[PDB]
Amino acid sequence: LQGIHLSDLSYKHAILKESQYTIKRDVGTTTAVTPSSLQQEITLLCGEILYAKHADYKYAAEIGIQYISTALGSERVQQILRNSGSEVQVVLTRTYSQMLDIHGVEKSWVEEIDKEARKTMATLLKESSGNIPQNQRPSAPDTPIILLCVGALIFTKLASTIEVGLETTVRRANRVLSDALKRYPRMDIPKIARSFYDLFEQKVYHRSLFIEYGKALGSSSTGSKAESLFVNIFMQAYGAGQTMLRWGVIARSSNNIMLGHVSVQAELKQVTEVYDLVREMGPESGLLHLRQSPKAGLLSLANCPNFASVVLGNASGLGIIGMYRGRVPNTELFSAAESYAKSLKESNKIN
Amino acid sequence: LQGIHLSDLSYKHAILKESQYTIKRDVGTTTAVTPSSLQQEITLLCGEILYAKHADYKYAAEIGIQYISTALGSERVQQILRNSGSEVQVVLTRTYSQMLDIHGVEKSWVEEIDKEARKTMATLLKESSGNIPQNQRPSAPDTPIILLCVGALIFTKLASTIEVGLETTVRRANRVLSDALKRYPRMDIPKIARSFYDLFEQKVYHRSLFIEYGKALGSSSTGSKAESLFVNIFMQAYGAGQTMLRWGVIARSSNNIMLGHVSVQAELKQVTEVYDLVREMGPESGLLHLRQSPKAGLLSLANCPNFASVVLGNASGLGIIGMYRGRVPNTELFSAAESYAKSLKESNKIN
RNA sequence: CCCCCCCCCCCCCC
Repeated sequence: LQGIHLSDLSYKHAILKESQYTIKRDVGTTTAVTPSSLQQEITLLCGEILYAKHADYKYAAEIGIQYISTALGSERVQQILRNSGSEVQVVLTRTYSQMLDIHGVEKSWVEEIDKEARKTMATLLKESSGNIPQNQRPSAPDTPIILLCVGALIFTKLASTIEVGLETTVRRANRVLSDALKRYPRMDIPKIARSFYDLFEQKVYHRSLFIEYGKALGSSSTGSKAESLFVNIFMQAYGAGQTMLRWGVIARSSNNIMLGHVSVQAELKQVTEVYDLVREMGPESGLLHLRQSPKAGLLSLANCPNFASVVLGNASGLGIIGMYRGRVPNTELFSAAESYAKSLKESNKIN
Repeated sequence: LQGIHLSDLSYKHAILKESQYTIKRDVGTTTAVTPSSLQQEITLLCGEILYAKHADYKYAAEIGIQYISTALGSERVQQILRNSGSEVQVVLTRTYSQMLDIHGVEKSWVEEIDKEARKTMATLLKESSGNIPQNQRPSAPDTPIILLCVGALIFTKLASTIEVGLETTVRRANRVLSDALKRYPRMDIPKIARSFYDLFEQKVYHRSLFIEYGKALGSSSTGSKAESLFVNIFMQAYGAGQTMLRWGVIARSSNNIMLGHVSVQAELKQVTEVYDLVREMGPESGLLHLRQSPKAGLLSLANCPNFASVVLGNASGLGIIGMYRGRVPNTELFSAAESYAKSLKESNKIN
């Protein structure tokens, strides 16, 4: 009885982490970066996307990534993409005639977005009294962070479906980015958000670049109010892909009686093993599903189904479940759990 | 159920703190400093803003920051700007025929301020009996500190709004700065406070410079009453942007019964996690919102709606809430906590 | 196989 122990999940994690062989992916592909000396240039484009109405927003995500490249530096971004498991060579961007030339992003798109911005600015200046503030202009230094805030909104909804991600991005951007939607009325959150989702699907090393930018920005001593907003949304993205662990600790806090069930008590050992694996991985365990790290799925609580049923029932009783489409394996446990959770929530008690 | 534990907030701070990459911003920008060799000159300017009635008070904040630069030194100020995450290139200050040519400050403005002060001095010397005391003249050595005191008053309200900040600055400066107002009858605290708010919003690295001056002044072995007043106000700004944590420890000190409610006791774990993160950051945690450090927002108690509602209710019962504009998520807890806090306040019990 | 919900922050007085 005492000596019959397995510790399967610790062995699996040790098997995965202890490889001395590294696999090279994206071996023949080249991405684009913009050197920090061109920050002031890419601050213009990142704004000329916002304050005008464009037919196409296809490469707006790449433009935000170019701003991230300028913020970190071309050499540091190359190192970030090389330490991210991708053998992607990096191409520098060139200013020509001034305008920008970015690898991959066609120059027709750049010249079109610039021309639309110029025409809109002329229309808004001629018909007005020549009075446009500093924060209503594409030159403003917080426009790239506004684009990256749309990107960070779509970043949180990366473990979800594209349609759900776009819906949530639009809803949360009409609130979070209310000031920007006052200063730049013509910015199209659906299309910019869909561009960011497309980028984060096609280029997975750019998830790592985005995460490094979030780290660097949060480590900064000072920042504008847009950078603080970006960091807040980025931290809202932290636990993405592992809401079941969060609702499990929530079920423990709620003291759900059906956690004492026979099946839940039978599965608590493997549950604690999953949580111990989370602790053993450490601070990077939250970014596993964001990075699309193959090591994720070691943190799934799927093989313990009755604990998951009880946890989803507790969440439903608390009303927290929302529209979470996760499967409920056993329905009886789920129903009893939500009954008790609602009964506890309704009653007001003092300890 | 002992192992069902996550510790998300510590992991988020670990990610933000453990960054191997440094951000780069304001790359192509420059700012002005004034060497200590010009302090005796900048003092004059910093006082010629105070005893005359000027049409434009646009750059008074820049003149206060110039005096700070004279105090710390040009090289130390450049280092301070560099370690604040901003790659602003310091531009030195020169003299011309003497007056100052400060970078980014129009010479027309400096000439206007000097001429207005000279005309006012001539008018108050010709009509009056010619008994101007040593403290009433512009070349007084505490005038730069008197201007920086208005700056420090508006500094304590950088987390608040502009209108609240200006109203509070004027209200508090009629009493905090009564002696300076007597010495300089015509000093416009509203316009100078507006100038300082504009500087703090536009140039965020000057928040770091202003904090470094506060530290270099508080660490001094001796000081005048003006510098002691400035340090008093600067320390009154310490917990800016985090009044919810202060009110939470107030509620715990008040032994509010609704802290023992079921939901409050449910959220107390992560509340204590936030306080542990506060202790982990240490002395510089208070200056996070003043600096607009993007790392601020890890200290938010918005993810504990019931604890926040109880804290706000306790504050409202004790009369501390004043006119606080935060949200009360759970109104029943807020009202119950307010009732208990009023009941405890009314009763006078001595042990 | 796995994932799937919601959610910027701040705001008083001295």
